[PDB]
Amino acid sequence: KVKVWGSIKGL
Amino acid sequence: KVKVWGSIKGL
Amino acid sequence: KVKVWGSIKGL
Amino acid sequence: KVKVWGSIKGL
Amino acid sequence: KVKVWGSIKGL
Amino acid sequence: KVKVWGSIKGL
Amino acid sequence: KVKVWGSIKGL
Amino acid sequence: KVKVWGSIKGL
Repeated sequence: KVKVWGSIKGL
Repeated sequence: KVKVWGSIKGL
Repeated sequence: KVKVWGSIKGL
Repeated sequence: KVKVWGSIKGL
Repeated sequence: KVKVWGSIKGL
Repeated sequence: KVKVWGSIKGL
Repeated sequence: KVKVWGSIKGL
Repeated sequence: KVKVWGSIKGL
């Protein structure tokens, strides 16, 4: 399992 | 703010 | 599947 | 207010 | 695909 | 009223 | 691509 | 910033 998390820079 | 989440399919 | 959700800051 | 939603293609 | 929808505040 | 819509390139 | 369109309210 | 982490299933 490869998880992804975050927020898009500049938005 | 634009959040991003989940998992990479196939991994 | 990597979902995305939010709003554009400043708009 | 500008909504952002969806998923990252390929993930 | 990451969609965007709204209006510019104040305008 | 000033609408904003579309999709973020590369996503 | 994120498009923007309308008119400034009150003007 | 959108972080990615985990391990590949089956390996």
